[PDB]
Amino acid sequence: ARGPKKHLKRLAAPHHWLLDKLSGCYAPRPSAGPHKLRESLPLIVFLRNRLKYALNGREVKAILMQRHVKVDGKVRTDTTYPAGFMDVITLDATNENFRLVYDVKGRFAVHRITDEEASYKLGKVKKVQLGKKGVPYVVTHDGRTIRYPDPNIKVNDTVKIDLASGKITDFIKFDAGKLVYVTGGRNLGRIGTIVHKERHDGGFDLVHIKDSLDNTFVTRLNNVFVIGEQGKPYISLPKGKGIKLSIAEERDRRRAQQGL
Amino acid sequence: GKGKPRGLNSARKLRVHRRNNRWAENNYKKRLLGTAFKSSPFGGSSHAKGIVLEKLGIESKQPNSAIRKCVRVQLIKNGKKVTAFVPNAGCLNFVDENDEVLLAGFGRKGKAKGDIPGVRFKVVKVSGVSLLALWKEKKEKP
Amino acid sequence: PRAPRTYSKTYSTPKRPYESSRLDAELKLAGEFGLKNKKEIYRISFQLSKIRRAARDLLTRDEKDPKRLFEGNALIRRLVRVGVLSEDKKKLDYVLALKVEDFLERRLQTQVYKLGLAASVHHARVLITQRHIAVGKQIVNIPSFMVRLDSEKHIDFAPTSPFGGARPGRVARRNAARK
Amino acid sequence: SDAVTIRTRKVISNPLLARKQFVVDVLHPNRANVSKDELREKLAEVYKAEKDAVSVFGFRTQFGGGKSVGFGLVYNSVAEAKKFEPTYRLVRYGLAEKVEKASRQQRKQKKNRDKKIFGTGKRLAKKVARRNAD
RNA sequence: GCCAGCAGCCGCGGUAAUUCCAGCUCCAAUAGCGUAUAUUAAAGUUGUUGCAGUUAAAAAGCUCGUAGUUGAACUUUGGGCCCGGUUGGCCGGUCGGAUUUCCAACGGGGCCUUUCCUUCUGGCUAACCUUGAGUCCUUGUGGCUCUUGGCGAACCAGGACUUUUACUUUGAAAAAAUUAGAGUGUUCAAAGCAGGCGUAUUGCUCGAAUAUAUUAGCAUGGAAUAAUAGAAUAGACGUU
RNA sequence: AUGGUAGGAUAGUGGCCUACCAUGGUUUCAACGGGUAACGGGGAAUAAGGGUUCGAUUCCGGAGAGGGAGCCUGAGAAACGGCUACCACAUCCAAGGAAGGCAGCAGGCGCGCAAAUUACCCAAUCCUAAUUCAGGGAGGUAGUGACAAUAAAUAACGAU
Repeated sequence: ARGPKKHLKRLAAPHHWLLDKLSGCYAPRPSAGPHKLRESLPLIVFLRNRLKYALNGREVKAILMQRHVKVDGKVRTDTTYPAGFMDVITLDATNENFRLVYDVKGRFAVHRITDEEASYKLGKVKKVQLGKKGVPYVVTHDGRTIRYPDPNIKVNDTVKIDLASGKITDFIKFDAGKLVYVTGGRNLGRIGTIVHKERHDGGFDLVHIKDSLDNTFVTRLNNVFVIGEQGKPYISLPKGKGIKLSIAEERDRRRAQQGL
Repeated sequence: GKGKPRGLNSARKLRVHRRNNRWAENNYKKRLLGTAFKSSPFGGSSHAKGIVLEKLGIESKQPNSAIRKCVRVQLIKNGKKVTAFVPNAGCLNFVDENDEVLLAGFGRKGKAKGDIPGVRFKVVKVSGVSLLALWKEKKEKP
Repeated sequence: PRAPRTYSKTYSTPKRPYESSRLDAELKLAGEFGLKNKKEIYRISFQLSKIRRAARDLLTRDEKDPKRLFEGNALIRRLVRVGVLSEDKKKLDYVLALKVEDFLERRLQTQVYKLGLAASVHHARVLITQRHIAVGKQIVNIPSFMVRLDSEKHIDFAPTSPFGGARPGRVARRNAARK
Repeated sequence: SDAVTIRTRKVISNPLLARKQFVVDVLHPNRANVSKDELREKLAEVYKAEKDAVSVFGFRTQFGGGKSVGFGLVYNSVAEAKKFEPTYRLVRYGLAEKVEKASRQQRKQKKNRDKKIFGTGKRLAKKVARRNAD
């Protein structure tokens, strides 16, 4: 119905935001993100319905205003900043340092990191062009725009940047035996292999993986994100390493852990 | 090899040869022309408003004798002219001419009840206050 | 608009209404177990009729398949906690040989009766509606409660209550204020 | 009473607003549940912030009474409350007198009474007497 | 005394009326009863679950047919080793629950028996075929601290290529009010989102749930059922 | 009518409309037509399962403002407590000319089986301002009220 929608009926919000189902008629949404809308978030969630550090949302304007939380080493005082996979969110009160990254189950997660590690991030590479005055550049799922970069870099990998600067330190490749975080699809929220791409070619490329318990599998090329060589996985990873469990196992560890 | 096509590609000829059949079965007749809206009094309903004319007397059908109590109505709609039937006592008395009455079915559909002939409705209210009361004396009338 | 809140009736009536057959086994029930209306014999009846199929459903997976065991071993332990079926019977199988009448003994309504603290079944109930009985230090005012086995031993009389404490109880602030 | 006892829960060291957040609990024998004003003191007593700089909304009061629970908020220094505080609250404690705008009905009708007037319209006052006296 | 009248239907009333009119008497609901209309259940008298079609109302006059609808079977079964969940026994190990040997049920991941896992370039390794050292103690396949040759799918991310469907799993995304439902003594209840304790002289608090929420669409594990596709004027891998 | 190509048109897209072009698009898996006493749904009655009916009506959409059109302002209207007409209504008049839209609350009429006080307030609830302060038949709250629903008095105990 005529221009584009500016609201968001709560229900229609994605089910890993995990949002209640009552009280708030409406959820949010994110404006024009460097992220994709659905596989992202706002701080108005991450700073009450997850962590606690708010009570209200009015309260969450009042923490931001204060210019007291930096995403990618930069302020923002949006209220629905469209953050995402890979991010930095630093707590100025608090050296407190969260890398966004999914649960295993299914989630987002609440993962702390190593005031050192806020430092860099794992730039995906999304395309490549000699562009404008005749200059090459890679444009990064972060929706971010990177120039004079090496030609060894090709289509479908990461590249560590420096947040302080938009440098392009180290890049990794896409080859039959590297670690992989799966971004989106049943398997988001898991690692980690490239057994074998399975080329084709309209389009649909497919991938094979495994994991630390030897389980396996096949998903879309699209939804893959290299991080390191089996080992050094360029992070950290949240618990349970990111692993998947025939609920036959899960139930157990909550029975192991009955302690209170 | 009974009378129907059976193998695999015999979708086409089935979704037709039930959809034909259904016809006749009376019910699926009402629901496609569906009659309910055009024919009959209430059309696509359950209840309605009417205002009385005479207080007609209709004797019996026969294994019976029984001179019952009926009223013509004027509905407040198609206008048909209907009769209808009263319960309890005399019940008649309490339906004083050109009064407002609230009509409903007779639980039989269409059809036509017990020992009455072309008759197909009951008088539930009057004025809108029961009959049920304006015979167990829980109210009275204006 | 808001998330339209969700609700299922518990009752599932009978297919034939009237019977001097099944009728004169409700009035043998009510009765013997307290109850009230027929809107109890039929609550249960539903919730047994509920469980009953999740067995049927399974049995027809193979045996050994992930789903069948998990529910069974989760299904079962939900009924070990409520006392319903024994320890020794739980294979699965077997929950099926559970008639209406087993559940009823594990209603608080009656578990009080047995823990006598009640003349007859009745003096077993006013006794629940009147805030009198208590599980932790906590009152419960509703006959249909369903006894969780591992509580049971914690069933009182509370501080509040007149039959174990805070005061005498109304009719006593009367025989002492007319000599 | 047989005394209150305020056993408290979920302590979070909020750092962004000086705060200090938690979930309060309460064993009361014969009180008939428990008054705020009074309550604060009990936390202040312990937590060193002289009442005032304190909150404690939505007590609710087990089903017999007996037990209460809510919500724990210790500010650092009353100064900070005066900032992140929701006014509706301080009018519970008498820390902020209460504004005595109209009912809303008026506050709306009064936008639709200067919207027609392009300006002050203080040349409608002397366009009064060039319309009366003629 | 077949006239008044009643009676939803069967029917009373034509000189002793258990029905009308009315007296007493009793029965049923009861601050609420009756009455008429419409709808529901009753209705397995619209029917998929669940009908009837020898004569009750119904098999076309009989055959061919484009749709519709159904459609024989056959394309990895078996066995081999593992290792672990959490129900159930046998000790309660103890001032009513914590777990080990003994041990049944039962799922489930590996891996191997000729065994695709779209698969290449990194980074990733996560695991042991490793074993540089060894030994707390039941006269030892009961117990895990450590770098070096060597595990790839625990996974990032670019590509080349990865038949397709329905079906099913989960999971999300889903407006409250309603409906089910936990709490909770509005004096009870219908309700409601409240209340609970103190030093009731000045402060403490527990909450305000879960669940249903289907028909379309996504993401997802299943690979039985049921379809469908590759190669019979020749294709398939390829070290040349 | 269905597409092509280009322009005008719009805040834009598009046979939206026009220049020229091509002959297409729907249809027994129910189109187009006729009916609807049809505003849609959330949901309400019924309640073993499967069901059948009703959802004008307390929230979410849309549609009108007596019919029909066209447009001034403004970001924001095809507005009806804004204007021009037109037509169907009907008011004032010194007959020259004016002025008008309850299906907002009220109330009366008419219709009819069928449904209430020309009452008191911004104190709550919330909205409009230039704005704490005005104003708000939005809202509330009394009156009438058997629509339903909740609780539950109308007699206890003697002794004879």
